[PDB]
Amino acid sequence: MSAEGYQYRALYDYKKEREEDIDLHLGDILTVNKGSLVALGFSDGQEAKPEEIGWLNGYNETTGERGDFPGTYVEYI
Amino acid sequence: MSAEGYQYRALYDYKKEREEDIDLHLGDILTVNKGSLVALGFSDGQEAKPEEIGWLNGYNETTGERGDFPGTYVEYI
Amino acid sequence: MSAEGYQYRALYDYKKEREEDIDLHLGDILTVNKGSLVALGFSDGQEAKPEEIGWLNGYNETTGERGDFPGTYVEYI
Amino acid sequence: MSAEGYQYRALYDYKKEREEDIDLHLGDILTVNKGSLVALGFSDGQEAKPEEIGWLNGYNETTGERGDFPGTYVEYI
Amino acid sequence: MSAEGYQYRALYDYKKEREEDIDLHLGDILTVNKGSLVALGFSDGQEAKPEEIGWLNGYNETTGERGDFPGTYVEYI
Amino acid sequence: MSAEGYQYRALYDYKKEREEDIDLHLGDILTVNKGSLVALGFSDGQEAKPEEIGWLNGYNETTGERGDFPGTYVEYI
Amino acid sequence: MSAEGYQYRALYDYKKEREEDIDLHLGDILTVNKGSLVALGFSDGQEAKPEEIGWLNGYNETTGERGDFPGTYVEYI
Repeated sequence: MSAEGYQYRALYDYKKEREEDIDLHLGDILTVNKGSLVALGFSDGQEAKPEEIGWLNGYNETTGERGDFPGTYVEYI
Repeated sequence: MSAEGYQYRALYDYKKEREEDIDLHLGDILTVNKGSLVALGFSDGQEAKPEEIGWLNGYNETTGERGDFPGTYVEYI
Repeated sequence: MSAEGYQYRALYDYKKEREEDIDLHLGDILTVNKGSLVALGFSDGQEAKPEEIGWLNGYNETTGERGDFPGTYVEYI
Repeated sequence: MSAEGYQYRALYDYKKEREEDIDLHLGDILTVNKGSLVALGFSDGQEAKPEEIGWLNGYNETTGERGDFPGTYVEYI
Repeated sequence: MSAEGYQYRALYDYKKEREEDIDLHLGDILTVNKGSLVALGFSDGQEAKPEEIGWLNGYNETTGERGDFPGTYVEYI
Repeated sequence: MSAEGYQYRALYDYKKEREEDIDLHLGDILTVNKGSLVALGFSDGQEAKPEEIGWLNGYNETTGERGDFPGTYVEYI
Repeated sequence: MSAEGYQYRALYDYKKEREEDIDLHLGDILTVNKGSLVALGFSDGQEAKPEEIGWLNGYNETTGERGDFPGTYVEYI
């Protein structure tokens, strides 16, 4: 198993578990705004994205790309 | 197994589990705005995307690309 | 198994599981706006996309591309 | 198995599971606007797309492309 | 006299001159290409625009806009 | 006289001159390419714009905009 | 006379001169390429713009903007 490169997160997972009778309770979320609000530039104001998912066993991206996003791929063979 | 490159998330998952009788309760989400709001530039105001999914076992993208997005692919063979 | 490149998420999934009698309760989502709102530029106001899906076992894109999006593919063989 | 390239999500899924007697309850979504609203530019106001799907086992795109979208394919053989 | 703003070239010219018996000789321009040439992407090859003007006393634009050019004007009064 | 702002070139010219019997000789320009040339991406090859002007007393733009050029003006009054 | 701001070149010119019988000789320019050339990315190859002007007394821009150029103006009054 090999990895190289600049900024990478390479988890090599090997887990074997028996997990029984778990009760887990999170709680709720409240965001309140009262009053006059002015937001300027790369500001936000009150950015508030509610994402409620149950049973993540795969892959999830919630990707907010806000701005100016260039990308150049260059390969010589 | 090999990986290289600039900013990558290469998880190599191997998990074998038995998971029984789990009760899990999240809770709710409330966002409130009272008052006069002015948003300018790459600001947001109150951006609030509700995504409720149950049983993610595959792949999910919620991708908000807001702005100016160039992309150039260049390959020499 | 090989991977290279600039910003990639290469998950190599291998999972073998037995999962029984799970009760899971999420909760609800409320977004409220009271008052005069002015949104300018790449702002949003209150962007609020409700996506309720059950049993994601495959692929999902909710892709909001808002703005100016060029793309150039160039390949020499 | 090989992958290269600029910004890619290459999941190589291999999952073998037995999944029984799951009860899962999401909850509902409410978005409220009271008051005078002015939206300008690449703003939104209250963009609110309700997508309720059950049993995603394949592929799904909800793609909102709002703006100016050029694309050039160039290939030399 | 007032100026503000992001990237501006505000010349405030005040010149009072007496200019006599000037002899000025520029010379010529030659561009030669020999050989096989392949140009790809936002490349050029040999872009070679000959502009010969005499006695510029006003305004001149030779503007080569090659590509993808969006522009949005937004004004609230 | 006032100036502010981000990246500006504000020349405030006041010049009063007597300029007599000047002989000035520039010389010529030759660009030669021999051989096989391949240009890829935002490359150029041999970009070679010949601009010969005599007696610039006003304004001149030779503007090569090659690529992807968005612009957003946003003003609240 | 006032100036402020981030990166500015504010020349406040006041010049009063008598300039007589000047002989000035520049010389010529030759660029030669022999051989196989490959240029990739934001490379150039041999970019070679010949600009021969005589008697610049005003303003001149030779502006090569090659790439991805966003600009956002935002002003609240």
